[PDB]
Parts: sequence; structure tokens; C-alpha cells
Amino acid sequence: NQAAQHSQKQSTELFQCMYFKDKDPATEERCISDGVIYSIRTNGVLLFIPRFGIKGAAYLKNKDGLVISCG
RNA sequence: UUUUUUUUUUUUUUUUUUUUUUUUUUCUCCUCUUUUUUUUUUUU
Repeated sequence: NQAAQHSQKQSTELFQCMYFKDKDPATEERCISDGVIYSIRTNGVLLFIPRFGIKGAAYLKNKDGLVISCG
């Protein structure tokens, strides 16, 4: 049963990964999401998507230390 | 008015046999980063 569990989890992750496949995310209106947080880490705060349901740790600090501002 | 003679197609057939796919090289080798590892639950 635990193996089955892992199967559903990584199968669905892969199915979502192809939702974000090659078909150009530049002109099809399937690009912008929203975001809340739930936990702080030392390079990027953990993000969440209420409209799809995906998680993942992002980064504010980038490789060249070129940290973000906004206009 | 122009007779007579000068051989031709090698002889032979009534011999035994108890093996067996292939076949014969090439060295040691830096796997990058949010984690502990999540977990009940219900609709197949």
C-alpha cells in the first residue's frame, strides 16, 4: 500500500509536469498563477498554488547574488 | 603403245577406411543543493 501511495504521488507529479511541457507558455493564456506562503527558509520561501495545488521551494537569492527588487 | 607392290583406330579392371557446434585479450573511471523522509480519512 505504501508503494501504491508513492506510485500515485509521483505519477500525478509527472502528469502535472507535462501540463507544463514545451507548448509555448508565452502566448497561450495558461501562464500566470497566484501565491501564498507557509514557511520561511534561508534562500526562498515555500510557495503554494490554490488553483492547481502544487508545491515547491523557490529562490530569491540567485547564483550571482543578484537579489530581486521590483519597479 | 605406260605394267607390279607398299598391314592397322592402347592392353587392363571383381578397391579397405572405425568422426561431430565453437576455437584466441584491451585498463582505472567526482551522479550539484528547501528538508526531516510524507503517511489517518472518504469517494474506483
